[PDB]
Amino acid sequence: TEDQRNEEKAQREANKKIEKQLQKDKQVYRATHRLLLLGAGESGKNTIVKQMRITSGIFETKFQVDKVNFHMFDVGAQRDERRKWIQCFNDVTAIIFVVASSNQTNRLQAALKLFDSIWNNKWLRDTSVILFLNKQDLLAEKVLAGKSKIEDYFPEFARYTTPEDATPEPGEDPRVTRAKYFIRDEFLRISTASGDGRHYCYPHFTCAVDTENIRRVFNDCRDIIQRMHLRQYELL
Amino acid sequence: ELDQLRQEAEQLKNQIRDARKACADATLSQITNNIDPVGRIQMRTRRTLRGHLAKIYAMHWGTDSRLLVSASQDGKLIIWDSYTTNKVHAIPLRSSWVMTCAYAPSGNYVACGGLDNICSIYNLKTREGNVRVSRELAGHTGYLSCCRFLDDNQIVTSSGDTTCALWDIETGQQTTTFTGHTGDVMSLSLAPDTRLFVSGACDASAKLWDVREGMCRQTFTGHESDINAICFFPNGNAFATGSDDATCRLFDLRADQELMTYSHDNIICGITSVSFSKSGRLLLAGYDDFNCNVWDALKADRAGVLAGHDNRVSCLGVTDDGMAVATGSWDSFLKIWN
Amino acid sequence: TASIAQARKLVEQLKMEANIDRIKVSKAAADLMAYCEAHAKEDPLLTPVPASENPFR
Amino acid sequence: SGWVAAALCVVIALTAAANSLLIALICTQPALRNTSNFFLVSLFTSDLMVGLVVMPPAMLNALYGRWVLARGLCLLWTAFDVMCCSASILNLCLISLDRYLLILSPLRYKLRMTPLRALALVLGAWSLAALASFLPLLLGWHELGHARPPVPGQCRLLASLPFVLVASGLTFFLPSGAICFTYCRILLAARKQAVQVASLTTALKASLTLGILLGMFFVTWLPFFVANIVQAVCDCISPGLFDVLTWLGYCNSTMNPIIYPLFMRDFKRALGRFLPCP
Amino acid sequence: QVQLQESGGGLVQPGGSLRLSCAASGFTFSNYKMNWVRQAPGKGLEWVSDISQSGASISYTGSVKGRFTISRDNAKNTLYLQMNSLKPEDTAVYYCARCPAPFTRDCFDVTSTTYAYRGQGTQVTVSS
Ligand SMILES: NCCc1c[nH]c2ccc(O)cc12
Repeated sequence: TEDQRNEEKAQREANKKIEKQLQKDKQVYRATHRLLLLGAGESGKNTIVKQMRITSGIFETKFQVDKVNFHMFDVGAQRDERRKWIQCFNDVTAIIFVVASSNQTNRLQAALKLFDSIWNNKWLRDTSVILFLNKQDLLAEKVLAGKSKIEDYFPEFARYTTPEDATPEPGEDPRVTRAKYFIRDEFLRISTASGDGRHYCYPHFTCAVDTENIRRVFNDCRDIIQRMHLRQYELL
Repeated sequence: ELDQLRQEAEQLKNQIRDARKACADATLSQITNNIDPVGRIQMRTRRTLRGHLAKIYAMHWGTDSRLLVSASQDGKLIIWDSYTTNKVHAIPLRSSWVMTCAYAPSGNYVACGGLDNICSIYNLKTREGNVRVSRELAGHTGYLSCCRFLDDNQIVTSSGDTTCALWDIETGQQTTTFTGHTGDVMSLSLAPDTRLFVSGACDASAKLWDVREGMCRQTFTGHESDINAICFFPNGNAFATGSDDATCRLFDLRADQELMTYSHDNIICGITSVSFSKSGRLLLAGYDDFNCNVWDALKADRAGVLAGHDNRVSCLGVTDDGMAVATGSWDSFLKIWN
Repeated sequence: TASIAQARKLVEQLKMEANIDRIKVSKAAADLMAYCEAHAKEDPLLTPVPASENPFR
Repeated sequence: SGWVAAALCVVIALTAAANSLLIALICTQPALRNTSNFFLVSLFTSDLMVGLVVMPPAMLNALYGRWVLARGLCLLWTAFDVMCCSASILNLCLISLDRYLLILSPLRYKLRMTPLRALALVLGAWSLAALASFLPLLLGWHELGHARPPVPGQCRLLASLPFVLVASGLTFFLPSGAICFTYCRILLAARKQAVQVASLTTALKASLTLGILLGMFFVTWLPFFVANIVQAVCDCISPGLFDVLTWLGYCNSTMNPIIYPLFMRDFKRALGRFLPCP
Repeated sequence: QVQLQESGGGLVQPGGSLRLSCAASGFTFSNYKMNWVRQAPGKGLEWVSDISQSGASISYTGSVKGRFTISRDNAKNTLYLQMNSLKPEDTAVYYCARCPAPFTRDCFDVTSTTYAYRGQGTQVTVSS
């Protein structure tokens, strides 16, 4: 028994040390929020990533807001297919989806289809998605220039009317606001048709060079975690 | 001319179908009716391992049925003592996104990989008293989905870029590659003799490869969706696969055709992992509906259900001697059944 | 070039697949059982083992 | 009476069974082990201790009508009852504060609330209750209160204006105000968030939740304290009504542990997984 | 093996009509969602329309909404896409692709330039 006890005591000591290390790591693991960055091929994801920062298959970016740890991962050298490796990002705090508001094809329709697929995924039904409508300034120029794209490929835009809840900024004509809110409503229709209530969408109109994007993400994450807590306490 | 080659391919496929049909004078299900059913099987969780924080994605049993390696998306790799549940090592990984892990046959090396496209091998010698990365095998253009060890010096890895490769640990570069697949390769299994190994891809086709010759030998199809798991029959002359269509199929190398298929009308979720018993009579398959099932391979009758998990059963493994079955799930808990 | 090369490779693979030995399903099925009930005596999962030697309790 | 005796016996049995079941369910499952659940398990343990210690002597005295134990034991029992009620109220207030911190500051909750902080707060609340209960006994501040009527052989709680007012205030009113403020802020945030969600296009439930939670506690507790204040001015009242109010407070103590599990879906799912199978 | 074969289509002057039929085999056609995609010359793949398993829900792209129509018949494992009022931009190779998984409303990799679960397709051309 002495020989067996010699190994048993060593095993117990090793287990105690490993448990202490795991307990120490648990605090840091729980105190950091994981985020996923996604978007179209030629979207403005790179510009936003550099703004927040100021051959590998994945890139990670670390930033802090109000002493809150944030960890974000950007998909790197990965194949076009997404239905397999996307399932990994099912426990992230939120999914950041960036779509350009403008080889080029009907990108907006493809973005809508991708957003619908992400929303309807069984494993992603518990994860909220933060939506960024990028390249809004370019949309304004494209609308004011006379040449138009949405009115051509989107027929419902002709019958669309600006919602009364709209809060447009000063100095912009009705046309750009109408188009922006039409795209926003197109996204909200898909995001709200299910009506599950387990996850919600947070649309945003952001320019590529925008300083307050970090604040938008922080507010969205705070709202998501807080809403999860209210749901946990049976209120919502 | 593209039309000529694509018509010759159709002709060859029709000829192969005719040849396969000509050999099917009888079905395994009809012959197996003379076998005595195993009957209901009672299994209970004997040991529960805790310490993981994120969803567990993969695990591997040891060659002595004593130590096992568990990989979680937290970025921590832990080795557990099955009998005493005492952790022996805690390896902090460089990348949190893990997708597979492997245990060397001698137990002196451990390997893992994931979305980083890099396979990292850890040495348990611990001459300095700590475990450190022996070498990292980069080169894959897609996420590393599965990996297995032929020996202490040879490792087979798979990635989601349609390429399977064999790596030399000492030199650290690929020795041979397989390019027969068209979709992402999900899992691979090594034959008992290690001469042959199979791999499943997201195209409903299973390919048989020769490690020494480094080229495809046979191709198997019949699944209605992507293949998520694959495991060899203990004799090494057959293997079973799992797919999203919620039906398992058994393929025989000699017959070049599927002998039997396991399915249930009430089950609609796909299969995540599969494994055979020591004698191969019992087939254990995990399902997305928060439970696992045991199938009688010879009668295609469900002999029991394992429903001790709270979330998706990501991994499933059976000891070499069949003493107990260890299963893992996305709830960060391991259930050992006997 | 890529399309024609892929088609030629597929045709060659099919040709190789069409020139391999194949065994009857019946003998393979018989061998499966010959292995199954041959090794049925070392299956703790198939047949419960008493606690006298079971390491899990 | 036999009927009231049986009613009290079944009430205390239900209290003990529910408290034990809740404590066992919390302890056995590692999933429910959380910093927030520390306050809940402490409150459940406190309720179990109340049911084990204070309830049986009270029901025995009520049924017999005479104290069949030592007078010093009666004094200790009264002090223990005071400490028990103060600790229960403080634990409820701490639970409310923890919920406020989690809701109004989820991201900063981990930094502003650590297990050490929770343990320190719980220990401080328990020590404060013990002090508020025992200090007058140890230092004999009761003698200063001459408003106490002569004891007719049945020992009861002191009613001198200074001590009764100070204790009732510090132990019920300030915690009550804190709880009301916390739940008002919670309701305001919930309504804001509900209107925000409804702003998107292709309520009574939360209001009912908070209303029940506040109303049960208020309706059950306020009558006893107002009766005690009425006694402080030596007003005439039937002792039976005072005993009824005290037993209503004890029924509140019995009822409180089982309401919360129904209102936290983690506990609801744990109960669904554990209780039906037997 | 699962195989999808497209049929029909050809050269037609603008303003005409064409009938495209997709043949499904090797799988339960009724348990999978069906989609239509096209690839114009010099351009990448793009989604056109999709139909649910039971056909209750049908959607079309804005550029073709109101012009084309799709339908399915599980009794024959056939999928159809009726085209009318052709325009010079309609010239493209049309592929019949199947949603990767059954009993689900999500389809991810239909048009990611490498989808294995789609047919060879047919050439559609329009000229004066
Ligand atoms: N039974 C109520 C015990 C009690 C708790 N707090 C109190 C404050 C004052 C008092 O007289 C009595 C109490």
